[PDB]
Amino acid sequence: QSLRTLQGHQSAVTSLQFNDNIVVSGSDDSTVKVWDIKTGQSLRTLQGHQSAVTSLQFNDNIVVSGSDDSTVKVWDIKTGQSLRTLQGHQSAVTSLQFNDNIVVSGSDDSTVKVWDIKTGQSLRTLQGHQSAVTSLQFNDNIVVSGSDDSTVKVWDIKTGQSLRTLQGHQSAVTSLQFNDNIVVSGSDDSTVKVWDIKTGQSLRTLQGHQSAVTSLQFNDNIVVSGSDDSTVKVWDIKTGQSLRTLQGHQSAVTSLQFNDNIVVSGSDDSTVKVWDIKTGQSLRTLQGHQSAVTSLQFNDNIVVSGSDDSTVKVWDIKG
Repeated sequence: QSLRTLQGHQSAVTSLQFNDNIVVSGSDDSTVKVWDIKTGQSLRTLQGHQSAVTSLQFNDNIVVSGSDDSTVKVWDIKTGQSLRTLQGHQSAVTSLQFNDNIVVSGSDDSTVKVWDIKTGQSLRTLQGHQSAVTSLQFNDNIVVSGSDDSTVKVWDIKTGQSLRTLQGHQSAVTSLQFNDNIVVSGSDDSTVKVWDIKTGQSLRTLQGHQSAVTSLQFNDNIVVSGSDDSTVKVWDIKTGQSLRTLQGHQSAVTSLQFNDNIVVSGSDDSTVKVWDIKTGQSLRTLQGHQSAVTSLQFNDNIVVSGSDDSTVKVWDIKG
């Protein structure tokens, strides 16, 4: 069931992230909007971007967004003003992640750039990729980046060098997740690969998808991936076997998220689907979107989804 349909975005919503009392949405209208999830009304419209917003991340005080204008901006989430503009990328910024000290941005110019968040200076520039960087993730020591060059590269977050290059994918890498033990990468070649992060060798290749893999997520036991073949698949990470295939969507799966109990997926068929992961059976179909679903996020009881119809919708996860 839909509770609140947030409105005021004039173009497709690309990214979102919500807490207990606010939602932060990025869209193709070059604006970032802050809303009150309870009332469903807009508080602040963050302006300064000259093209579509591709990703975002916020904490209690700060919002960090990436846009198609090759800039990463840092916003005060309460006053609505822009604090820093980070300039160094020469093409669209596709992914971002930031902590207390630094921000890390991936771009179409095949470079990952590290910036000390309170300075705005370009600390490091990670060179090595031959095409657009699509996804990234870093911890205290290292950075793992995916790119259109069909390779996943590991870097040292402070030395600025490349540690390993994970090779085997025959098409662009779209998503990645990693721990100190392994990395998990999805690619356009319809395969998900599990690698040993320490040595950079391929531990397994998950096969079964008939088209590009768009999103993934894994815990200690399982990998959950969504593909362009309108299906979500469950895998066993150590075995490499296919566990369950979730079938209900009639178009490509774009975003997903899961826990020990359920799997919440978004697709281009304008529907968000909640499934019991143990069964592999659909529990609900969230309807109300008039166009493709681009991003989602859920907690214990509600789901927040963004769609191409320039709307952000809140859903009761099981009501």
